[PDB]
Amino acid sequence: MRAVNWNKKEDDFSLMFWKQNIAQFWTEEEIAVSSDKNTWVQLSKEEQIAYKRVLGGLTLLDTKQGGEGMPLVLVHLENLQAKSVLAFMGAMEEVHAKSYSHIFTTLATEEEIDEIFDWVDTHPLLEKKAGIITSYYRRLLKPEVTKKELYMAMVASVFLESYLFYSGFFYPLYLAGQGKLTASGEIINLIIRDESIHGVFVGILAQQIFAELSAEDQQEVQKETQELLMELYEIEMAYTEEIYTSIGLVEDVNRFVRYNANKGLMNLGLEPKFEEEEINPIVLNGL
Amino acid sequence: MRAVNWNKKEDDFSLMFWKQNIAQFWTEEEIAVSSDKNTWVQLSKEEQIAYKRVLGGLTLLDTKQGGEGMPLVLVHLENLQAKSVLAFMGAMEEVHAKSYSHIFTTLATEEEIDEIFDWVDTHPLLEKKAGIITSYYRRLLKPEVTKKELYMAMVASVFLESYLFYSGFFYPLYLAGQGKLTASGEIINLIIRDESIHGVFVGILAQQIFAELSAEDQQEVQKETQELLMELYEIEMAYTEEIYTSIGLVEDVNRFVRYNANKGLMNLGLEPKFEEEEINPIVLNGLR
Ligand SMILES: [Fe+3]
Ligand SMILES: [Fe+3]
Ligand SMILES: [Fe+3]
Ligand SMILES: [Fe+3]
Repeated sequence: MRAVNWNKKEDDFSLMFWKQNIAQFWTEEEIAVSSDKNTWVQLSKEEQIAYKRVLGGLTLLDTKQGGEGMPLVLVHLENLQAKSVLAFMGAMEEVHAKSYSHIFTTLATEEEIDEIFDWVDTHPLLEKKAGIITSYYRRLLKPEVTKKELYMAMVASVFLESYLFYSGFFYPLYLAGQGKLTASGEIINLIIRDESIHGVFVGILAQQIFAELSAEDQQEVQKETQELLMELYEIEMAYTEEIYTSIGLVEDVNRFVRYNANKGLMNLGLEPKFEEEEINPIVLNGL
Repeated sequence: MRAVNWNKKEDDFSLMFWKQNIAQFWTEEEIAVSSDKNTWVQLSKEEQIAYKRVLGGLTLLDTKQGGEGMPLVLVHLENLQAKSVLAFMGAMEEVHAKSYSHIFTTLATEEEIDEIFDWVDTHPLLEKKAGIITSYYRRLLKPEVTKKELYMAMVASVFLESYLFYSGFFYPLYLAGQGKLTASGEIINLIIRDESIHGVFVGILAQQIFAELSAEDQQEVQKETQELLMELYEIEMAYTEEIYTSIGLVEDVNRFVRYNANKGLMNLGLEPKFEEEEINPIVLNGLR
C-alpha cells in the first residue's frame, strides 16, 4: 500500500496548489467585524434580511462542500498528492463556514441567528439545489466508483465552488463596494480568494479524468454536464428572484450568476454558454 | 438541509478542540532540518536504515488517516461542529505526511528516497496493518451505516492515532533525546502534539456513539475492540522485531507499544490491558 512521496511528482500542479492553499491560510479571529455595526444600522430591514439569507445559503454550501464534496471526491482519487490538496481545501471550507457565524454574532441576536438557520434548513430552493449537488457526491458512497461517477462529482464540485456561491457573494461584495459592511467584506474576499483556486484545481482534476474516459462515457458526461449547468441555472434564477426582488437587484445578480457559470465552465475546460458581460462595477469595487 | 451554526453548541467540546487544532497549525517550512546532517552521518548504517523505515511506515499511516480515516468517519457524523474538527484534523494528517518528505530530502538521495517508498509499498506487515485499520473505514463506503460500523471505524482511528504510530515515533524521539537528529525530532514533536489531541477527540466521539448502542451491540463492539487491539499487537510485535533487532531496541519499543496501546484504550474510556511500565527515559527526554 502506497504512502505519499512528495519527492516524486505525481502530476505537474499539485505541489504548486498545495503551497498556494497553505500560503493563503487564515481563520476568522484575524478579522474583527464589530466596526461593521455602524453601517449595518444604515441598511433597511429588507437589505439586512437579504444579507442574512444569502450568508445562510453560503454557510449551507460550505457545510456540504467540507463535509461531503471534498471528502468523497478525495477518497476515490488515486493521486496521493492531489488528495492532500483536496483534504486541505475541505478544512478551509469549514473555516469559511465558521466565518459566517463570526459575522452573524456581530450583526444579529441569538434568536435572530437561530431564525436564519431555521430558514436555511426548511428552504425549498436551497434544499433542491444542495440536493442536486450532493446527489453526485453521495453516488460515491460505495467501495468502487466509475470514472464517470467521479468526473460528475468533480463537475458538481466545480459548479458549487465557481458558480453556485455567486448569487450569494454578490450582495456582500455590492455592499462592500459602497463602503458598507467592509470588515465582513474582507472576510468574504478571503473566502473568494480560496474558492477561486478550489474551482481551478478541481477543474484540472476533472479534465484529467475526462481524458481517460471512453468515447461513449465522454459523450454521456458531456451532455449531463450541460444539463446540470442549466438545471442549476433555472433554480438560481428562482433563488435570485426570491432573495433580491425586495431590494431591486434581481437582474444585476442574474448577470453575475451567468458570469460565474462561464468561469466554472472554463475551469472544466469547456466553452462559455452565456453571453459575455462585464462585471457590475460596484461589485468590482467590492473585490 | 442543515448548515453548521456555531452560535448554538451541538456538544460541549467541539469548539475547544476546533480552537486548539487551529492554534497548533504548522507546516514543514517552519523547521529547517539541514543541521541534522552533522548527527545523521554519525549513525551507523543499521541505525540509518531503521530511521528511514520507521518514517516510511509513519508516512503510510498518515496517508491513510488523511485520505480515508478522517473523510469517511466525518462524512457519516450528524454533528456538524464535530465534522468540522475532523476535516481540519484530516488536513493536518496531510501536513504530517508531507513533513516526512521534507526530512527525507535532507537525509537521503533521490534514489534512496524512492527505495524507501518502494519498500513501504511492498512491505507485508505494513500492508496487513494498514489493511486491518482501513477495512473499518472502507466499511463506511455505503449510503447507510450502522452505529456499530461507525463506532468501530472510530476505534480503528483511535488505535491508529494513539497506538499504531508509536512503534515508529519511538526512534526519532530516542535519537533526539540523545542530541541526534534534533531538528527532525522537533517536527516529530509537532506531529505528536497534534496526534494526541486527534485520538482524544475521536475517542470522545466514539464514547458518545457507544452510549446510544443497545446493550447487545455494546457487548459486540467491546469484543471486536479487544480483539482488534490484540490483532494489531501481534503485528506490531512482528514489526518491532523486524525493524529494531539490528539495533538492539526490540524490548524497549515493545514496552512503548504497550504503553501507547493503554493510552488508546483510555481515550475510548476503556481500562488498560497491559501492565503499567514507565516510558523509556531517553524517549521522555526526546519529548521534553
Ligand atoms: Fe468555501
Ligand atoms: Fe471551496
Ligand atoms: Fe498525523
Ligand atoms: Fe492524526
